[PDB]
Amino acid sequence: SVSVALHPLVILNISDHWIRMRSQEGRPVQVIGALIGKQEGRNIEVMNSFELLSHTVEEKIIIDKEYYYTKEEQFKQVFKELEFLGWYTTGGPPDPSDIHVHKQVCEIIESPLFLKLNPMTKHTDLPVSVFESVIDIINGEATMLFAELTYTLATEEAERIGVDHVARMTSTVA
Amino acid sequence: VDYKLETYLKIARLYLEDDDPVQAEAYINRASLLQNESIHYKVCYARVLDYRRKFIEAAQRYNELSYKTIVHESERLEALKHALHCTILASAGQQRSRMLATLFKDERCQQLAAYGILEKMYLDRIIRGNQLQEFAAMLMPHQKATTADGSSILDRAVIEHNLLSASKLYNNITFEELGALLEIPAAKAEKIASQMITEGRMNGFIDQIDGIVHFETREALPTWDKQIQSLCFQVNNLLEKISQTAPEWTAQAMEAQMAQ
Amino acid sequence: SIDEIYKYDKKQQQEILAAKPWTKDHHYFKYCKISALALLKMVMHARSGGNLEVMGLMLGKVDGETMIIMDSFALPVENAQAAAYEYMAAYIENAKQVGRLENAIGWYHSHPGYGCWLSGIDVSTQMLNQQFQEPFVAVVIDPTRTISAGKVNLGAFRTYPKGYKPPDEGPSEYQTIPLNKIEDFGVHCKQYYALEVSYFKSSLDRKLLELLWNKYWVNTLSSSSLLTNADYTTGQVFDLSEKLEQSEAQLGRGSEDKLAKATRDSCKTTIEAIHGLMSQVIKDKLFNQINI
Ligand SMILES: CC(C)n1nc(C(F)F)cc1C(=O)Nc1ccc([C@H]2[C@@H](O)CCCc3cncn32)c(-c2ccccc2)c1
Ligand SMILES: [Zn+2]
Repeated sequence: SVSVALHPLVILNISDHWIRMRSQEGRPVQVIGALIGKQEGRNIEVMNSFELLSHTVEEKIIIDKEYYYTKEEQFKQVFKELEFLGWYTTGGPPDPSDIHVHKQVCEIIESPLFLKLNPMTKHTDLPVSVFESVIDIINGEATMLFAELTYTLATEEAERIGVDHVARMTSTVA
Repeated sequence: VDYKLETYLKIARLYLEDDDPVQAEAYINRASLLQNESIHYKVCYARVLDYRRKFIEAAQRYNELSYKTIVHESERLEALKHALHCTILASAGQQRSRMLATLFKDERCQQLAAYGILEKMYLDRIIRGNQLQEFAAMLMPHQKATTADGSSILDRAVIEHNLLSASKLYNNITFEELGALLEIPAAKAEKIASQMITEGRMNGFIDQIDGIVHFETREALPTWDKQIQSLCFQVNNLLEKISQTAPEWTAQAMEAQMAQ
Repeated sequence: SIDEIYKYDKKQQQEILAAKPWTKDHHYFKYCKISALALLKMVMHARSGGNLEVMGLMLGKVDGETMIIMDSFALPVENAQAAAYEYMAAYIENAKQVGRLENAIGWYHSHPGYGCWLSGIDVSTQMLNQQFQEPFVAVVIDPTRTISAGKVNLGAFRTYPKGYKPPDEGPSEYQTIPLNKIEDFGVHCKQYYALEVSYFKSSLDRKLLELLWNKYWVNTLSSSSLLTNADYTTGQVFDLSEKLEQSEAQLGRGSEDKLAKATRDSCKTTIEAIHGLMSQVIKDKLFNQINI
């Protein structure tokens, strides 16, 4: 069980991706992306996030791996220290489609995380939920399930100032 | 068709049981060319890799073969046992860390006698003498790789792990207590600590006259900030639990009343 | 319909580009609007750069007299032509098929510790860019003063064409430029003009930020800014002492009244220090003085 730290920039990236796709296509649509960051020992820290390209065949989502590797080389050109960590999507509780996509993603990295945002929520809590994949044996068959992890918010001074400026949006002691 | 492959596998396993691994590996490599033309081949390859002091590959192979549903439950547990044993005494690295994490996430690992050592290695705990004694008792003789002059690899790795894990409990420690906690002579404890600090494995320094090795300092003002953050985290979690275990009642009524 | 700014129509953009009004007037673009995500991306990239300079591009569109910036990406720069343009073209091609339809609208780069202004090289670069690809804008960020002052230091400038002499009309707010960059700020100060900068965000972004504040106040209450910037204050004190020496030399004889400028810099540094101290005093009153 790892301990995950989240950055508000990732949440802003996911929300902007959802808003852009919904406005462009005219109706709300689930988005699928990727996360990058840094892992120290057993502590994971998710820093940034880039969109991913996928297709729908029959009723299943297939992730374009060639585009993923192209974008991986592109971001490795700039952010040398950052590494692939997992994927994200928008929705409610995990569904078998998320299981299929996680099985697809696991071929890239051994133990990816799964972040899910809920854009249509009613409660007063942040709808970000972080899961990890756990393999299990049931009736002699090998399945996988999601175990939720508790996440925090990373502390960066410039990030805090920027998020504060965005949240407020309009003497010196005062 | 498969008679030749079966005979090759039988010869390889007989040679492996005869402690003659060179011919067994050669035969396995030769038969791997014809293997793809068509379960026991993976077992033989994992055993061969285990016999060649290549432990991380054997552990990975055993774990990936532990998920085969066409295999009995007992044999799957035995493969998990082999993977755990190869992981614990594998060379230190990032791949070993990922293997330890994968094994820790596995529930079936909780019914083995080496699970305690897996928990202690993954979570950075102190492994005492008796646990390592039982682990060496359950190990097979080819696993115990020792140099001619001595200095068992497993014992040295366990001592390094103990000293690193003791770096996270103590602000500073004397040589006598460090030698009593690693169960080694104090001079050897000083030598190991100095070697470990020199290569950059640890952060700390040694005061020889006082006989004290000092780990990370943990200054005052950053500690104050971290304690403030933890206290506010406690407040937030307590409010969350109160609000989610007892709605209406105090929670929302007092929230509104405070708002009003 | 706050989200209507996110809807992109290509026909209107082509019509505006083919009917360019900025080729007649010169003080045309006077408003810059930046998305919240783009601003945060620039701030994080500049902070991750460290004490060095980092540069990237700025995608967006135009709307009347407004330059709208939606996203950003970081150029490698370990390079003017070659590598930078290869990265720009490849990134635009990659991002065009995932939903990002806008094209480049500017370039941004950081000015760590010496304000937000355009040097001679930046003015030449902006002139070159506006000669060929128009419209364009240059955003300069000070990632170090942002932490010290608790305010986002950002400035969007646009460069006057060569041979054009505007008649005065410069407010020119005071900037504490270090001593070794005062001469560069003087020669090239009337070759560009600043655009007023505003920020915008969507509805989901607003809701998410409101829900995030319920748990993000802990980091505000445990900041302790007096330790995060201790070398910046030392550099400021060194520069202020040099400026004091120059003002004393001017006094012994006989900028204009360099003593006033040195006093202003000293006041700024001292006020930042006192703010950092009073934050810790408030924390001590709240948490440590509950002695039971
Ligand atoms: C949009 C960019 C890629 N660009 N296009 C064209 C044009 F030829 F097309 C030309 C350009 C272009 O590289 N400009 C430029 C000029 C100078 C610097 C550095 C330079 O002085 C040395 C550092 C000191 C400095 C302080 N302020 C700018 N600098 C940079 C630059 C900024 C940040 C990081 C790395 C480089 C970019
Ligand atoms: Zn510059």
